[PDB]
Amino acid sequence: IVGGKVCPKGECPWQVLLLVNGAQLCGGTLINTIWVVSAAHCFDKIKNWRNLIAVLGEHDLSEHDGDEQSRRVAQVIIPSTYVPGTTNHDIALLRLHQPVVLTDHVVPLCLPERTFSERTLAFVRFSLVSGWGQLLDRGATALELMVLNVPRLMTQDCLQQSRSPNITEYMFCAGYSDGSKDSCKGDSGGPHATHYRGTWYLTGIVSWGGCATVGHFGVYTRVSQYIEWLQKLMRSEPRPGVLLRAPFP
Amino acid sequence: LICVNENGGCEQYCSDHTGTKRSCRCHEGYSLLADGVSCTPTVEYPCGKIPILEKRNA
Ligand SMILES: CCCCC(=O)NCc1cccc(-n2ncc(-c3cc4cnccc4[nH]3)c2O)c1
Ligand SMILES: [Ca+2]
Ligand SMILES: [Cl-]
Ligand SMILES: [Cl-]
Ligand SMILES: [Cl-]
Repeated sequence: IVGGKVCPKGECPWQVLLLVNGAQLCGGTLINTIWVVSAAHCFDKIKNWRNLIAVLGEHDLSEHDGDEQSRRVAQVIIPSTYVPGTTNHDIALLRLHQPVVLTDHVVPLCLPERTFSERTLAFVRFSLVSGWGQLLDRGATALELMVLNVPRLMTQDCLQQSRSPNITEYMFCAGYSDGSKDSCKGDSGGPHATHYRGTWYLTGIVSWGGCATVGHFGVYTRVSQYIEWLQKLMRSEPRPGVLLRAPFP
Repeated sequence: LICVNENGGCEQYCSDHTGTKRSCRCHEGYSLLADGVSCTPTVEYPCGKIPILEKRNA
């Protein structure tokens, strides 16, 4: 996160840290006690699928304060329509090996109904993006969880205001064109969270494309397109082998 | 009332029905109040709420 602030400890309680062999991989979002939403692209180069770890209740990476909860990732589910190394359909559903325990510091973000998301949430100007990503383009990553308020753009406006992947119906633009404020490498898979009438909802996933590049906006996976897909999967029995490609729609 | 407008007055989820009918709904871990629009938590840690902040104003 570029041009943000530290998310006060416990104020981003749905934020997930993904690790591979103890190394920072990506962000994620807790939506239930055993389910995490991330970005497909995070898994492009994964060799040993069995060394994936999800951490909840994380804040300061430099220390252990006992609010942290680590779980093995039992399943990584990606849509059939996702092509590695690309941007479209940049979403993943992760099944934890064991549920996390809900606490003051560990809480899921509401996965909204599609209709609600499309009709209402999609028109809430500002939303929050978070992670332990790069604080600057070509810079070091954050030790403390960062958060950033970003405005959402209608895709037409995004295109107009911008000055190379298409912006598809499975995506949306959010942020600023002045290169001051953005999500960045290391943030991918993290939440784009939208407030409505006292409650927070999952509207976006930090995807990819540099960061805080003048004339460009941040690109986010449009979660609304995937609600039904996610819901169906969450009702499904686990399958052997970590990686699962599931048909989309 | 219609769901597309003002969220049908619903705090959360909204369903249009046959006629001048509307039904509001609430996410798991919430229940719908008698006003037919409002949602109240039924659990300790409902989704999309920040405990330290909820407490901060409790
Ligand atoms: C091409 C890359 C090398 C191939 C490779 O390693 N693929 C697997 C992988 C696994 C985990 C993370 C990444 N990864 N690389 C770049 C970005 C990224 C840039 C960016 C800008 N703005 C916002 C978010 C952003 N995210 C990113 O998330 C790739
Ligand atoms: Ca810590
Ligand atoms: Cl575990
Ligand atoms: Cl099944
Ligand atoms: Cl495997």
